[PDB]
Amino acid sequence: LKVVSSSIVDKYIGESARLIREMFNYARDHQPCIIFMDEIDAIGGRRDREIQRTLMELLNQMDGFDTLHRVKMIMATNRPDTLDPALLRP
Amino acid sequence: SYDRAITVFSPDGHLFQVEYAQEAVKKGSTAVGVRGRDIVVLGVEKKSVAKLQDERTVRKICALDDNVCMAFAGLTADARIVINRARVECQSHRLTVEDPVTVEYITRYIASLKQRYTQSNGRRPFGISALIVGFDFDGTPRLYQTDPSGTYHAWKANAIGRGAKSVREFLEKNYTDEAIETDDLTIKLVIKALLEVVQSGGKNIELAVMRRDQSLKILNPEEIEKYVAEIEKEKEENE
Amino acid sequence: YDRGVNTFSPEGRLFQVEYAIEAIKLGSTAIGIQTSEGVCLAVEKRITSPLMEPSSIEKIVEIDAHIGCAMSGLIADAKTLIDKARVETQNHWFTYNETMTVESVTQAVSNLALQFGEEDSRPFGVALLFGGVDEKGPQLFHMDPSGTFVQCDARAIGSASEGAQSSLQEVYHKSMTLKEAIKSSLIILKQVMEEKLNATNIELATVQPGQNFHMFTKEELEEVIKDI
Amino acid sequence: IRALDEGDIALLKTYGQSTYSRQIKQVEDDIQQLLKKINELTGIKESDTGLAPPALWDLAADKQTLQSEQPLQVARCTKIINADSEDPKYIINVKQFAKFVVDLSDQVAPTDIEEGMRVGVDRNKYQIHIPLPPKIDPTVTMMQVEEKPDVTYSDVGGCKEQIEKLREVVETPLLHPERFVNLGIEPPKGVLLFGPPGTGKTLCARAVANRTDACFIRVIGSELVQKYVGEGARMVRELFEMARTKKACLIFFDEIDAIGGARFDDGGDNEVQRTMLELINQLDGFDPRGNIKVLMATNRPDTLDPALMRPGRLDRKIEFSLPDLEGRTHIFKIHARSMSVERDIRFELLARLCPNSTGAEIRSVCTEAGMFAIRARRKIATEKDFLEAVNKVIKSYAK
Amino acid sequence: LDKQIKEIKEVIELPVKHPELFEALGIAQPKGVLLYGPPGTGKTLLARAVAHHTDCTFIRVSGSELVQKFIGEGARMVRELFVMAREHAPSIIFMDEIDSIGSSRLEGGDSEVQRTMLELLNQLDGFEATKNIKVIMATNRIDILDSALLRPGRIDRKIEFPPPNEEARLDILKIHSRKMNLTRGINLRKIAELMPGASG
Amino acid sequence: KGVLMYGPPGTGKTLLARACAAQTKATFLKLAGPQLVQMFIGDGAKLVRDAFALAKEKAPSIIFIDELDAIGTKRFDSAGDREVQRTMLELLNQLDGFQPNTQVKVIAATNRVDILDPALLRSGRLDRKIEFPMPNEEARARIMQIHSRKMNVSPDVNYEELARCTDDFNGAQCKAVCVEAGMIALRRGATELTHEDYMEGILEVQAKKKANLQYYA
Amino acid sequence: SKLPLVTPHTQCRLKLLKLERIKDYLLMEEEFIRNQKQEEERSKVDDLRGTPMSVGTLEEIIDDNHAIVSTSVGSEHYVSILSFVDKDLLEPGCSVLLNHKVHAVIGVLMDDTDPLVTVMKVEKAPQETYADIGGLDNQIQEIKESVELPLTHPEYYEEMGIKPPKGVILYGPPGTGKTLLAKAVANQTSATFLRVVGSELIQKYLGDGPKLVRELFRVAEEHAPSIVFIDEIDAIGTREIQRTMLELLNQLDGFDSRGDVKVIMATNRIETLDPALIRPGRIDRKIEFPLPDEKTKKRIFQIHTSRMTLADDVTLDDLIMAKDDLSGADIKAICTEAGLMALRERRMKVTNEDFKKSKENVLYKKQEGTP
Amino acid sequence: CGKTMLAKAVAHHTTAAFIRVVGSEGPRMVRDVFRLAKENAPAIIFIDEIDAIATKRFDAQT
Ligand SMILES: Nc1ncnc2c1ncn2[C@@H]1O[C@H](COP(=O)(O)OP(=O)(O)OP(=O)(O)O)[C@@H](O)[C@H]1O
Ligand SMILES: Nc1ncnc2c1ncn2[C@@H]1O[C@H](COP(=O)(O)OP(=O)(O)O)[C@@H](O)[C@H]1O
Ligand SMILES: Nc1ncnc2c1ncn2[C@@H]1O[C@H](COP(=O)(O)OP(=O)(O)O)[C@@H](O)[C@H]1O
Ligand SMILES: Nc1ncnc2c1ncn2[C@@H]1O[C@H](COP(=O)(O)OP(=O)(O)O)[C@@H](O)[C@H]1O
Ligand SMILES: [Mg+2]
Repeated sequence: LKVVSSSIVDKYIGESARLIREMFNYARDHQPCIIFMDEIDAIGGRRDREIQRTLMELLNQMDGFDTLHRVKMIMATNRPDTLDPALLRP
Repeated sequence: SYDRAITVFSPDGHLFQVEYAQEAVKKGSTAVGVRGRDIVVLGVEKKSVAKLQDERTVRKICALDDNVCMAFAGLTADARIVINRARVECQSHRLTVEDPVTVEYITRYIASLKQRYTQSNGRRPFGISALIVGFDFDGTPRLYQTDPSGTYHAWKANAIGRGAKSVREFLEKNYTDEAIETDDLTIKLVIKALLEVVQSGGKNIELAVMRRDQSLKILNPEEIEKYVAEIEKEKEENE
Repeated sequence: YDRGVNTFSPEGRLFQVEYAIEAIKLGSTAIGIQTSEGVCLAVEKRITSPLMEPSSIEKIVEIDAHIGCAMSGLIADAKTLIDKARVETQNHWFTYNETMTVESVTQAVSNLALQFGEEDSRPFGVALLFGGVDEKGPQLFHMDPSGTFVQCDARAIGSASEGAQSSLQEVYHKSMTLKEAIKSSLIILKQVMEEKLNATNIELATVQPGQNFHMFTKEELEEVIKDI
Repeated sequence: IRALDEGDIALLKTYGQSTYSRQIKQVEDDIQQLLKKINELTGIKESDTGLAPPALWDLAADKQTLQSEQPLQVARCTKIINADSEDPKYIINVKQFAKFVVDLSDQVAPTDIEEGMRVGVDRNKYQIHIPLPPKIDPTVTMMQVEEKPDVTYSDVGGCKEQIEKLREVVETPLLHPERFVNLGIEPPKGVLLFGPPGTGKTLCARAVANRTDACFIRVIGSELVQKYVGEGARMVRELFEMARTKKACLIFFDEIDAIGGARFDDGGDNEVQRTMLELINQLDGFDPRGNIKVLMATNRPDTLDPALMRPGRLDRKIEFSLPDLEGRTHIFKIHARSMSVERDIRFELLARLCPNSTGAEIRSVCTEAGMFAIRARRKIATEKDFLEAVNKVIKSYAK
Repeated sequence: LDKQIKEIKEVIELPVKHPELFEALGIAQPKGVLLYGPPGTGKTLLARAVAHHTDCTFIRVSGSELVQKFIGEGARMVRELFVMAREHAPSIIFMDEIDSIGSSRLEGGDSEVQRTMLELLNQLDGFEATKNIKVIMATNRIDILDSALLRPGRIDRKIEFPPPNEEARLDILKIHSRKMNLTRGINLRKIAELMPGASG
Repeated sequence: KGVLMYGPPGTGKTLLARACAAQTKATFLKLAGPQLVQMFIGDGAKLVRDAFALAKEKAPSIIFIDELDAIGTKRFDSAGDREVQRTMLELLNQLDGFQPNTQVKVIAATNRVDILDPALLRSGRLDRKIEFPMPNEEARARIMQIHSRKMNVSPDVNYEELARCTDDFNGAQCKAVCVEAGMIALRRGATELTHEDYMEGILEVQAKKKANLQYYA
Repeated sequence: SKLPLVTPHTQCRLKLLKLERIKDYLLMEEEFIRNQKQEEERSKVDDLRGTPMSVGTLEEIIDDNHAIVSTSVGSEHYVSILSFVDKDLLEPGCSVLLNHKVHAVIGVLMDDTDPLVTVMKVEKAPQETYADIGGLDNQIQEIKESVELPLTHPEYYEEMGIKPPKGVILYGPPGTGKTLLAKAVANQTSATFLRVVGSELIQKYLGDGPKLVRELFRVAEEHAPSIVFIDEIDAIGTREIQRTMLELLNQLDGFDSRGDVKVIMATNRIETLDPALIRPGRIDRKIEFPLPDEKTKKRIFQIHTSRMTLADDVTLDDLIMAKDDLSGADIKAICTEAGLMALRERRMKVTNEDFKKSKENVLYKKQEGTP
Repeated sequence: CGKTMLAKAVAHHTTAAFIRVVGSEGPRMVRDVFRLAKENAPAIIFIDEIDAIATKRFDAQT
C-alpha cells in the first residue's frame, strides 16, 4: 500500500477518515501487507479542519495494531519538523 | 521606525520623546506669570495643603539670584535639580563676570542645559517648564518661558501647566495693551486668573512680586485676599 | 534598519537622516536671494500668540557684521549652530584678521554637523541659509542636516518649500536690483505662505559689501505696507 | 447607612408622589394594553409577493404555458461520447442531484451542443433540450458598470497630455482601428494611472466610461479579495472570460494596490498574491488575452509587483501631478461652470492663491463657497465667498 | 461579606427590582460594578447569588476567554455576548479576571487587547438597550487594572473584598462544614484563630 | 522529464512555452499556478492528478505549469494555507514518486525561484533549470527587429544605438519601445516610423528618472 | 407607528389631559375596528400558484419570461415566469416564490437575509433630539449645513449648482456629545440611521472587513436617504486593515455614483488618523467637539437634572464655575451620582449637598499622578 | 518511571475513560479538554509533564 498523503484528503465531510479506516481494514484483510504513506506532513502537520480530524483517525487506527497482524508501515517526509509531535510518541 | 527612543526620528522627523516631555509638563498644575509697567507678579495655585502637609516646605516659589525667582512646573525633582544648577550658575556668573547677572543670560543657560541634557542617549530630559521674571533688563521688567525642548521665549504674560489652554486665552482676552497703571492693578488681574483657575478658593494664590528694582517680595494670604476682594468688587459691577 | 545612522538600507540610504530632512520640512518657511546689489533673507515667525515678543523667536539672526542667517526645522539646536558660526567668525578673525569667507563659515558649521556617528548623537534636524558679503564676492549659501552644503541664487526651505521655491525660481534672473528681488519675494510670501505682510510675523535681513552696520530690517516697514 | 427597607421603599415611592401619578400610571398602562388590543384587532400586517398592476397580466396564456411546458432542470454537459457521430450520447452532471448519459430531443442539434455548455435537461426522461448561457458569478456579473457615469473628458481640467495618452490606448483603437491596422501597428493594451490621491485618476476613469462604447467593468480591491482561497483567482477567471464574451471590452481595476502588492516570502499575505498572480496570468500569459483593454489606477506605483508593471500588462504609465497654475485655473473654470456665480470672478487669482492643492481641493473650495453663500441665503456666490472658502479649506488642511 | 453584600444589593438589586424610583428620580440606572480583592474571596459567589435573588439571568465570560488568537474576534465575542444578554431578558453579565484584558498596554502586538477592551467599553458606555441589563466585573489586586473602564460615565462602582477576618472565617467554616459529619468536642473557633489571613 | 524556466519578468519564458506548444504537434496542457489551488479541501490535488492522468491518456503530452510561484512556495509559510501545500505535494509526487511518469514532459515558469520549494526545485522533478537573463544588446536589437518586422520602419534605423540606449530593458520593454514608436509615428501622422520616434519611445518606456540623489542620505 | 409625544413631564393635570386625549382617540379606534369581490383575480393567480408554494433563489433571467432558479436542495432549474411577477423586482440573489409542482416563478419574497446589516438598521433613532443636546450651537449649524439640509432641502444645492457635502468627521474629547449629535441629526431628519462602531468592522477573516464595508454601503444605498455613522473610526483609521481603509475610502469617493447616503464619522484622536482617510476632497467638514464652557455646562446641567425633583437650596451656578474640566458625560454621571446620594439619605428630592459630594467624588475619579 | 503507566492501568481497570494532553501542547484548549471530559462522566483527564504551563508566576512581559 503506497500513499501520497494528499491523496487521502477529500472535500466530502468525513470521507478522509473513512478512507484511512478502510485502508487499514484492507491492510488487515490482505496480509502480509506494507503501508507506505509518503509526504506524511500533508496530513501530519502540527495542529484545514478535516486534516486534523483525519490525523485523529490515523492515530486511532495506528494504535489499534494488535501484535499478531503481519502489517507494517513506512512514512516518508522532507520536513519532519512540521510533523505533529503526536506521531513522534513511541 | 517608530519613536521608542530619544535620539531617533519617525519618518515625519519629530522627536516624540520631546513631545512626551511637553505632555509631562502638561500634567502639572497651573503657573501664570506676567510683567507689568514696572513690576513682575506671580501667583501659584493648587496648594492643596493636606493637614499635616505644612505648605511651606515644598517651596512652590524659589528665588535663585540676588534677585530672580521661579520654581518649575512638571515633576518637582528635576525642578529642584535645575534649582541647584541655577544657584551655582548665578553665583558663579556674578563672581566671574565683570558685571552681575541678567535675566536673558540665565534663561539661555537653563535652555542650553535642558537641550544639552536631552541631546544624548540614555539621559532623560527635564520634563519641566518655567516662567522667569528678572529685573536687570537695563532696569526694566521682562518675562521669559522655558520649555523642555530646551527652548526660551519672551512673553509679556504667559501661562503654563493645567491652565495653559485656559489662562492664556484669558490673557488674550484681557491683557491690556495699555501698560498696567497701578501695578497693584496688574496684581489684581493676575490674582483673578490664579484663583479662577483653581476654583477661586482663595487659599492657593501663593504669590511673589518684584518691582524690577526691589529684592524678592512675597504676598501673605491676607494681603493677597485684599487684591482678591478688589477683584470681586470689580466683577460685581454688572448690576 | 531603524536604530540609527550606523545601519545601511538595501539601497544604501541611511534610514535616519531622511527623517531629519522631513524635520526640516516641519519648520517655518525661509527664503534667501543672492543679488549683485545685496544678499537678502526672509523668514516666517509663526507667532503663536501676539502676547509673545515677536523678536523673541530668533528665526532671523546676525552671525556677524557681514553675515546673517535664517533657519527652518526644530529650531532648538539651530541656535546652537548659530553659536558655533559666531564663535567661528570670532576666533578666525581675531587670530588671522582676515574676513571669514561665508563658504568657510558654512564649512565650519558642516564640520560641527558631522558629529553624530563620525566620532567615538543624532543629526541636527534643521536647515540654514547664510547670506554674506566678502572682499571677493557677495554670496548666499544653504546647509542641511547631512552636512552637505551648496551655493544657491534663490533658495527656500521649511514648510511649503516646493511652491515657494517654484515661484522664486520663476521670478529670478541674474541682473535684478535688490529692491525688485525683495518686492518679488515678499509678494510671493504673501500669496503662497500665509497672508498680508505685518511686523509681528515676517522678518527680513539684508547685507551689502560696504555696510557693516544694520544688517536687519526694523521699524521701517511702513513704506512697504502702503506701497507693496 | 442602612439599606433601603421594603417599608422604606413603600413610603418613598409615595408621599413624594403627586396627586395625579396613580391616575396617570393607570392611564398609561391602559394605553399600552389597549394598543396591544388594537394590534390584535387589526391583526398581522399583510405581507405581499408582487403581482404587478392587475390590468397588466394573466391571460389564459400563463396557465396554458404552465400546464403545457416543462420546468427543465439545469446541468453541466460533459464527455460527448459521440461513439459513432450518429448516436452521440452526451453525459450530464446535474449539480447536487446526479449525472446521466442522455440524448438530445428532436428540436436541438449536435452542432448546437458542446462539452460543458451548461445544458438544460427534462425532469423525467433527462433528455437535453436547451443551450443555456454559461455560469457567471453574480458578484462578477454585477461588476459590469451598466449605467454610464455622467462625468466626461471635458470635465477634467489641466490633464491634456494625460488624457491624450489614455485615450490613445483605451479609446482610439476601438473607435478607429483602421488607423492602426492600415499602418500595421499593434496598439498598447494596458494603462496604469498613478499619482497623489485626489488628483483625478478615478475622475478620468469615469470620463473614459462615458466616452466608451464597448463593455466597461469596474474593479476595486474588495471585489477580488475573498476570505476563501483561490476564490479570488476564480473571480478573475470569470471576469476575464466574461470580458472575452463581449466584442472588445474594458476592465478597470481601481485601487490595484489593494491586491498588486509585490511578492514576499520570508514574512506573507500570499493569498492576495495568488489572486494577483491569476490576474497577471490572465493579462499576459498563455493564450491571447483578446480585445480586452485594461486600465488601472493606484496611489502607490512603486508598491505593485514588478511583473504587474511589466509592459504587455501595463504598457503605458500615466502620471497625474498636482496641477500647475494654468491647470488650477482650468479646474476652477470647470467646477464653477455648474455653480451660480457672479460673472467677473478672477479665478486665476484664486488658482495662484492655491498651494499645492489637488483637484479634490478645488472641488472642495468650490463647494465651500457654495455653502457660505447658501448659509448667507444669497442666490449667487461672490469673490469674497470664494476667498472665504479658499481660507476655510487651506487652514483646515493646515489644522 | 455582609457589608459588601449590602452594597451590591443596593447597586444591582434596587434598579432591577424597583426601577420606579429611578424613574421618579428620573436618573438613569447605574450600569455595573467592579469587584476587587485577593483571589478566592467569594467574588463569583457573590455575583452568582445576587443574580439568583434578583431573578435575572447570569452570563459569564472570563477575561482570559476574550483574548483569542485572531484580530476582530474579541470584538465579535463581546458584541455577541451583549446580544445574548439583551436577548436573555433582565440579565447580569459576569466577567472574571477582567484585568487580564484590562491593564497597562501603553508599553507596546497587543493591538487586539485594546480593540477588545475598547469594544467592551463601547458596549457599556452606549448603555445599549440597558432595560434591566447589568454587568459585573471581577479583578484580583485592582492595581493592575486601568481607569479607562472606571471613568465616571462608564461602570459606576467598586467593591473591596479583603481576606476574611475571624468572624468571616467562623461563617465560612460553618457553611462548608454544614454538610460534613462533625463530632462533639470540636472547637472550630480555635481553628479559625489558627488560620490567620485566609482567603476564604 | 522536468524543465523549469525562470528569469525576471520580461525575458520571454511564456513566449518560449507558447512557441514550444506551437511547433511540437502533441497534446499540450497549459495552466497557471492559481488554477490548481481552488477552495475545496481535497479538490486541488484531484485537479493535479486528473491533469496528469489526462496527459497519460493522451501520452504525447506536455504540461506547461505557468506561474509555479503560486502553488510552489516554502512549505512552512508566514498558517491556513496548508491546502496549497497539499496540492503542491500531490504535484510533487506526481512528478517523481513511487510509480515513474514517462512520456509526460512538464514545463514551469516563475520569476521568484527564491520563493519556490527546495523540493519542487530538485533534480529528479525539474531536471533542467533554464535561466532567462536580461536581454543582451544584440538580443535587444534582435528583439526590436522581430517586433518591428511588419511596422514599416524607416530604411535607416540604427538598431545598435537603440540597444545602446536600452540597457536594463527587458524584452517586453523592447516590444513596448516598438509599439510606442508606432504610436508616436501616428501622432506625427507619418506613414513610416523612423529613428526619432524610437528615441521618443525609449524615453517613454525607460524609467522614473530617480530623484535628487545629492540631497540623499 | 408609535404614540405621540407627551411633553409636560412634571406630574400635572396637563399631562393627564394629553394622555386622556390619546386614550379617547385610541378608544375610538377600538370602536371603529370592532364595529364590523376580487375572487376572480384570486381564483386566477392565487390558484395558479396552488398552495403550497416553495421558496428559492433567482440566479439569472435569460428570456422575457424565463429564469434560472435554485432551491434549498441546491438543484438548478430553468423555469418560465408567469406574467404577474414584477420584472424590475427580480434580480440575481432575489428570494422567489415557486409553484411546488412545476417550480413556476410566482412572485418575489421581500428579502429576509443579510442579517448583520439587517439588525444594523437602527430604526430606534428616536431616543434623542436637537432639544436633548444643549450648547453645541456651532457644531449643530455645521452638521445641519453638512448632512441634514441636503437631505431635508436639496433644493438650494441643486439650484446653486453645488454637489452637497456627503462626508463629515467629528472629533474631540470623549463624552462631549459626538454620538449624541449623530443620533440627534438622525432623528431630526427621518432618513434611516446605520451605525457601526469602528473596531467591529475589523474581522479575523480576509474578506469580512471590506465585505462588511461593501454590504453596509449597499444597504445604505438600498434605503436611499440614509445616515452611516462610523463611530471610533480611530481603530481602522489611525496591510489588511489598510485594505479595509481602502475599501471605505473608495466607497466614500470612488467610481459609480454614491447617491443620497450621508456619512458621519467620529473619532477621539483626529490628529492620529491617516491623511488618506480624511480626504479633503471627500471629508470636507471637520467638526470639533471641545469641552463644554460655562454656558454649555449650565445647559447640560439644566437638561439632565430637569427630569429630577429638586429642593430649594441648590446653587446651580456654584456647581458650574470650576475650570471647565468636565464633559457632558461626566455631568450626567454627576447627576446620577447625586441622585444616588439623595436616595441613600432617603431624599426623593435632591439637594445642593448631594451635588457637591457628587462632583467632589466624580472629580476624585480622575488622575493618578503623584508629582 | 511509570507516571503515565499506572494512570493508564487505573484507567483500564476502572470504568474510566483516559484523556491525555502534554504540557508542551491556549486557554481555549484547556476549556475544550475539560468540556470533552464532561461528555463522559467517569472519564479521567491527564496532564503530562505539566510544569511548563504551571511554572511559578510573576510579571509577564511578552
Ligand atoms: N526574445 C524575445 N523575442 C521576442 N519577443 C520577446 C522576447 N522577449 C520578450 N518578448 C516579448 O515580450 C513579452 C514577454 O512576455 P512573456 O509572455 O514571455 O512572459 P514573461 O516574460 O515570462 O513574464 P511573466 O513571468 O510575468 O509571465 C511578449 O509579449 C514577447 O512578445
Ligand atoms: N483635473 C481635474 N479636473 C476636474 N476635476 C478634478 C480634476 N482632478 C480632480 N478633480 C476632482 O477631484 C476629485 C478627485 O478624485 P480622484 O483623484 O479621481 O479619486 P482617486 O484619487 O481615488 O482616483 C474628483 O471628484 C474630481 O471631481
Ligand atoms: N465568604 C464565603 N463563603 C463561602 N464560600 C466562599 C466564601 N468566599 C469564598 N468562598 C469559596 O471560594 C470561592 C471563591 O471564588 P472567587 O473569590 O470568585 O475566586 P476569584 O477570586 O478567582 O474570582 C467560591 O467558589 C466559594 O466556593
Ligand atoms: N452638549 C451636551 N448636551 C447634552 N448631553 C451631553 C452633551 N455632551 C455630552 N452629553 C452626554 O454625554 C453622552 C454622550 O456622549 P458622547 O460624546 O456622544 O459619547 P462619545 O464620546 O462616545 O461620542 C450622553 O449621555 C449625554 O447625556
Ligand atoms: Mg508568463
